[PDB]
Amino acid sequence: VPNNEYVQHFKDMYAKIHNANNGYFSDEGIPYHAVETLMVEAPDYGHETTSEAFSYYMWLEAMNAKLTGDFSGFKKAWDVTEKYIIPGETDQPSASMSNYDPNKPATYAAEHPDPSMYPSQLQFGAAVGKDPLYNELKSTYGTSQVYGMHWLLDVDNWYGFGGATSTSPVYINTFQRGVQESCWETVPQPCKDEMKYGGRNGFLDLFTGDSQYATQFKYTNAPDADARAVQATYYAQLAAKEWGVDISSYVAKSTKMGDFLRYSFFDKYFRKVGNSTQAGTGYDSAQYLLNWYYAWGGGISSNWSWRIGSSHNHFGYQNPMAAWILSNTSDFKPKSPNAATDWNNSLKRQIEFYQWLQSAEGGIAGGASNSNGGSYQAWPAGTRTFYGMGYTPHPVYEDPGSNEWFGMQAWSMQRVAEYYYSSKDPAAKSLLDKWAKWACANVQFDDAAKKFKIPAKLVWTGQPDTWTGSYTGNSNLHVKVEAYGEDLGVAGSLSNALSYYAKALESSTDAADKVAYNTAKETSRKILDYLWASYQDDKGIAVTETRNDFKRFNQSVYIPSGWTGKMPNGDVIQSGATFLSIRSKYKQDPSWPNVEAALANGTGVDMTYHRFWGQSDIAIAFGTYGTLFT
Ligand SMILES: OC[C@H]1O[C@@H](O[C@H]2[C@H](O)[C@@H](O)[C@@H](O)O[C@@H]2CO)[C@H](O)[C@@H](O)[C@@H]1O
Ligand SMILES: OC[C@H]1O[C@@H](O[C@H]2[C@H](O)[C@@H](O)[C@H](O)O[C@@H]2CO)[C@H](O)[C@@H](O)[C@@H]1O
Ligand SMILES: OC[C@H]1O[C@@H](O[C@H]2[C@H](O)[C@@H](O)[C@H](O)O[C@@H]2CO)[C@H](O)[C@@H](O)[C@@H]1O
Ligand SMILES: [Ca+2]
Ligand SMILES: [Ca+2]
Repeated sequence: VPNNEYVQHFKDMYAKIHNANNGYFSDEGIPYHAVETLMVEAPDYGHETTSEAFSYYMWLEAMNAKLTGDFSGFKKAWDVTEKYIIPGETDQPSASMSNYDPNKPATYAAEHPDPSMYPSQLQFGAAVGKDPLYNELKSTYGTSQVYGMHWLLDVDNWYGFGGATSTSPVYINTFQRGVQESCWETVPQPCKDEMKYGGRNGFLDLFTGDSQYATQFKYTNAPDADARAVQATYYAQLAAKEWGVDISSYVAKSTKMGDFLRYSFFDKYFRKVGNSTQAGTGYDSAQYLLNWYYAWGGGISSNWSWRIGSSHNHFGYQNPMAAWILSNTSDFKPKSPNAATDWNNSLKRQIEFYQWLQSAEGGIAGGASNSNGGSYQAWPAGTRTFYGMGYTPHPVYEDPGSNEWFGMQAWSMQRVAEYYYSSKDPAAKSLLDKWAKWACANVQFDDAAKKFKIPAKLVWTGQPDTWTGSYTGNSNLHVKVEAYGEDLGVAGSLSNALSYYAKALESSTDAADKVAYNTAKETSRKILDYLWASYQDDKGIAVTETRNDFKRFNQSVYIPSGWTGKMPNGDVIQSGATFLSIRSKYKQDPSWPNVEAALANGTGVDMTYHRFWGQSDIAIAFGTYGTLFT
């Protein structure tokens, strides 16, 4: 096993993350989104957590097993995942799941350009296609229940949906009201709406319009997280083979999760791809990318259920490494007969998607949708397309734009790089060559200070050429870096990507590849060296960030006229609500006085955060460099 300073940096970070003093984990052994509680950005409280965090926990532990031969931590990560974030029997009652109708997967409702247009009316007469996965999955696993992670967990019952005296985890959701509903504009709701909290119909009639409402459950996948779980488990299995350890039952968990993850291939209402006013008859509604979500729900008081995909796709979610694992390794072939073939088709489609979205400069553009406006509107003449899906610079969300964050670049291209290293697929080479040149040109080193900045915010203009099968250079698609910053988690991910890219180039004898190898490897190493030299603190590796967006604690929340309800703690929900007015426990937070002062004299809020995923990306980047370059 490698024994160098980068391996040691991993072990030191690993020890920090697991030290009880540092507060990364709950009583249940669940990693929080961040150590710090006052935190709003996708989760809206720091001690919520995400399926993303669980997948990073798996990945962190896989790297530890690789370096130490100890797999106990990895097994633990999967055990807590299955117990707490994959809905169980009381969460998705089998009698409802078994009453699914794959010929009528769900009832159509439009998405809308503003939260004020919700609830959206259920349209029982509108077309919905056939679900071609259900019967195969049911036959394979002997149940109709779904084995996938729900995306958001209230780890210590901060919202109180679990009752006034519990700190056990509660499945919750936030985002419901379309493209303009930012994290500041949601109304948090329990995934199991038993109408005990909220209004007359619980929270249900904020979101969907119907003539009556019954108690029900709803879960929503984050496909990028479930794919990362597969990626992590493959790394653990490589380690298991090296160390002579059997983790086959954990491999089986990941492959089952990857089997259900095929729902992320499908249009929201199983509409034909590129002919989206029409109901699909099966795989003609397969987009074959990792979409923004699949979701499923059903009755509590009576037995019924539904499933949806998503028509929207973001490059930042894709994971060719996961797709390759599930389609081209024997260990991770899923049990459903068609799963490996489906994943092989997704692998090819994903790599095409990255190429299609690659800007003139090299950054990857947003994505594509099968549902213009989220209501299957006609595409404007001249719309640029990918297998019939229209280009979208900012998939799903525009407050802020979902492709403004540079982190998607690092996260997603890390997977392409690891995939290229593993498969040496020539279709990934020019894509990575071009992306890496752009990324490295935008890392700003201060060598005297041993510090750096990387892009924070990206601005997009133009559009790609319609995909005809090969990259065009996309001369009219552009990215500009609008701001630079010190997001250390993203920097860790970027190092990881550059490490795999360089290692993949190591066998090249081409002179230009050798130059690129040196540049990528040195850039990766310097990021790691400067992280270690200059950014360590007691809990991990971190730096202050200014959150000007925290002015939105007083953000108005849309509530329909005449609608009234209450949060579990009694906060009144009615027109005139704000982010803070329905989350009054924020004023009990130890960081609140600082926030309230800041709002008082019009400043951004300075915070130093230890995000679990960020600390994990940094640790894993150390371990990656230390293992690839011995
Ligand atoms: O939604 C994507 C991820 O966002 C992460 O938060 C980002 C945020 O989007 C940026 O605007 C900026 O503030 O940096 C944050 C930290 O990198 C969030 O932590 C992740 O959980 C999301 O997947
Ligand atoms: O209410 C019964 C009716 O619900 C439909 O499911 C809705 C669900 O009510 C709503 O809360 C959720 O957000 O969307 C789904 C979309 O289907 C279901 O499709 C019907 O079969 C069911 O009878
Ligand atoms: O708005 C579409 C869809 O969003 C779902 O939440 C997403 C969230 O937008 C994303 O930031 C996070 O990483 O993943 C979750 C789960 O996919 C929301 O749960 C859906 O109800 C909503 O329709
Ligand atoms: Ca708890
Ligand atoms: Ca908004």
